[PDB]
Amino acid sequence: GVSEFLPEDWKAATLLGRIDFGEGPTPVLVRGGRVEDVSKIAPTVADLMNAFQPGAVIPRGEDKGPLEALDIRPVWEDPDGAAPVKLLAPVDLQCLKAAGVTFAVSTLERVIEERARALKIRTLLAERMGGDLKSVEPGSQGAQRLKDALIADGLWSQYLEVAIGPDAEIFTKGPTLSSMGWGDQVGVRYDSHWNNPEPEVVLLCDGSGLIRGAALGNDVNLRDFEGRSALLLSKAKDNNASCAIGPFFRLFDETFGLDDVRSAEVELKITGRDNFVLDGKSNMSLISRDPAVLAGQAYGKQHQYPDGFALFLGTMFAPIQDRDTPGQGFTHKVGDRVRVSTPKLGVLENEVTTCDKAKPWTFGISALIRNLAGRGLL
Amino acid sequence: GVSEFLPEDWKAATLLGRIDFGEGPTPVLVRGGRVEDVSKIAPTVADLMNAFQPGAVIPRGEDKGPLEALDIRPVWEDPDGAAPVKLLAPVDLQCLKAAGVTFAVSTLERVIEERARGDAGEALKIRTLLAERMGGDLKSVEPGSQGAQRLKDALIADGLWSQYLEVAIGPDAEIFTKGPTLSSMGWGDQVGVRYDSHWNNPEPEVVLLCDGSGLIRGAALGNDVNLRDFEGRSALLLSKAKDNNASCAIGPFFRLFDETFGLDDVRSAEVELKITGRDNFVLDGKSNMSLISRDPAVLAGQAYGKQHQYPDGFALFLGTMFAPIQDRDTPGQGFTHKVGDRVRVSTPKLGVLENEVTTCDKAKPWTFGISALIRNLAGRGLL
Ligand SMILES: O=P([O-])(O)O
Ligand SMILES: O=P([O-])(O)O
Ligand SMILES: O=P([O-])(O)O
Ligand SMILES: O=P([O-])(O)O
Ligand SMILES: [N+]
Ligand SMILES: [N+]
Ligand SMILES: [N+]
Repeated sequence: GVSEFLPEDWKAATLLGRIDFGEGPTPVLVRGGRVEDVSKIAPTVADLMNAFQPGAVIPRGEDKGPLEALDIRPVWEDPDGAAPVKLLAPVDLQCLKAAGVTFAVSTLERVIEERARALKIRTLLAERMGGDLKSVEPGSQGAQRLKDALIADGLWSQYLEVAIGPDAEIFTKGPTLSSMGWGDQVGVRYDSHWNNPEPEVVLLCDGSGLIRGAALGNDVNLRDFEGRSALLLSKAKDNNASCAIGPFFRLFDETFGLDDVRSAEVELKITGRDNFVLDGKSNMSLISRDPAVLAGQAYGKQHQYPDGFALFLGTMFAPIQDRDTPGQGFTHKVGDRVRVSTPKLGVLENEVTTCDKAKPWTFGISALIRNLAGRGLL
Repeated sequence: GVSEFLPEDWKAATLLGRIDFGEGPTPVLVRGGRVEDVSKIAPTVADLMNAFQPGAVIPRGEDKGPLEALDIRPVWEDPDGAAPVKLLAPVDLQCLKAAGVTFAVSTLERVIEERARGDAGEALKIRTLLAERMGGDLKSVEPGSQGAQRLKDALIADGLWSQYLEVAIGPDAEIFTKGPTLSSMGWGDQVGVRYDSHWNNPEPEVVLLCDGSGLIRGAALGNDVNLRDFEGRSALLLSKAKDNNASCAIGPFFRLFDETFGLDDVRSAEVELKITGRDNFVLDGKSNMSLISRDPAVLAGQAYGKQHQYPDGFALFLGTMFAPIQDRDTPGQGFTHKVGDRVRVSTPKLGVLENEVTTCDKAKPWTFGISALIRNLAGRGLL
């Protein structure tokens, strides 16, 4: 069932992704429900977005027929890759960037509720800032007053700095071409004991720093590493198969735009072999920094991205549901299936294993170059 | 002129890098003091390293003449790029990785900036407390050992523990992405400090070249341009403190390991830092790689393995050996960059990496990425 991970109105949508039809990764546009191989128009997704700015007509690629007729199978049904067609992550040459601590209200309230083990705390804090904590504006003067009041209470932390300060937390999620897509295995380090998915929306940005579309993401996260030291953030975020993006980027058009991202309800479901089930659901409406503002902090006068970039927008999901150890929260088991979904983008589903058991990352930039050159696409 | 930034024995060395002769980036070897265009052997440095294993002789490329005869000029003598030949960063497709707090002088200054919340005006008082309290304890254990665990417990009981000490002496080194692939500056380039940073510094380092099998192939010098006010405000701003336009420099070339040069030379390298400014500030200092807390091969083995691969290879900054605190403008306020600063990182076996500092917004933007490289190579018939 291919149709089950697509947006509800996907035949009216413009989807952009990558498919291996048997000869290597191929940029595809899905329009009118039909797949177009656009590799002769541009050999990569990054190249396509740079060749056709917003507002430009993208010509038609080679007809590959209806999308739901392609024999696409996920890894948990097709371990050996018997399928004649493989769906890939919809990024290729883009840098993989991620924002974190973008939902500042829940960060603040979790700090307060940890201190309370609350009314008096929220009262004095809101009066120093000059308004309700639910209205905190990161990087504002009210946020500076809140910062100082929190330093005075002994509640300040480096996480609150990126929650309400002028600079958002933005980091490199993984190397270019290393992302997993729909139906792939994702990896948690074998030496991580406390880890979780992070259900997110991922923006697609072109080499001019313009937002072009959005996909779902799983920012696989190793809590025990980051908890020992924030300087292990990279090691908690960037390992073999630790990034999943997909199934397609949905491009902005008459049917879909950034305002639909701004109000998207993102759902998470984790299903284990042990019959564990976890559900979580969170609205992008509560994000404390606008997606365009986050993109503008990643890209501007002081950082460019000539091949474009993808940007995870962060999450307010908290992995506090106990699984097997009371008090310590969630952690993955091998074989967990993780679904991240939202109606306008479809469903990103992956299966969890450890980083050493997932297939190694072998198809890098040089591998792509040789593949594209051998096909005459350059 | 050109020999001033090369190894003292450079005509006997094997140097690997990238030059634009006027048609685009070209992998080159410098052997016998002569430049070889090896683009017909492999179109990129990353491909060259994946095609020839360590110890295998790389065949001769196309002779381009003596290196010192090429009209190579740095940006402070050629601001508009009139020179017909340009030396580039010696990396192309490699990921740019960096290790942190591998030298005790850096570890102490990280804890100081953390306690100051990135405020340079607080550093003097905090340094006065912490240098005395923690002096001589960091290098008393091997990182990741049982001894290091007992030291951690002592420091926690002292009220001296920090998330930076966790990566200084714990089992997991701090390794992060310094910048995107193809974004590095090289010798003679401008490097960029963010214009909204007011507490920043160069970070001289030795940079390993590793291939797609994780093997260490050679070494270059590096400058990990760093923003203390950003990282001090929050370690979650590490990436913003490290990764901005033109914030990474590697060069002048990678010296490949052979009979004249090996990892043991990397392990004992004396590195010199010189900073000069338009205000006639001068800083000059030296330190030795033997002070590193984790062996370079151990750092490379933490970066690459069963849980992270790098099919195009990677460069690895080994960690800064300097943390400048010399007062520039105000007594007790320490150092920060000004536009026009010249930073020279040098060691006898590798030469000199020299850059001119400006702000990120004034440096030329990063425009030549992966697609540009692919198009350039394809158009030259090199694929
Ligand atoms: O290219 P857009 O119109 O989908 O953003
Ligand atoms: O807000 P900025 O300085 O990250 O653009
Ligand atoms: O922790 P640092 O040394 O990478 O700033
Ligand atoms: O990791 P660094 O900041 O010492 O280069
Ligand atoms: N588009
Ligand atoms: N920024
Ligand atoms: N460091």
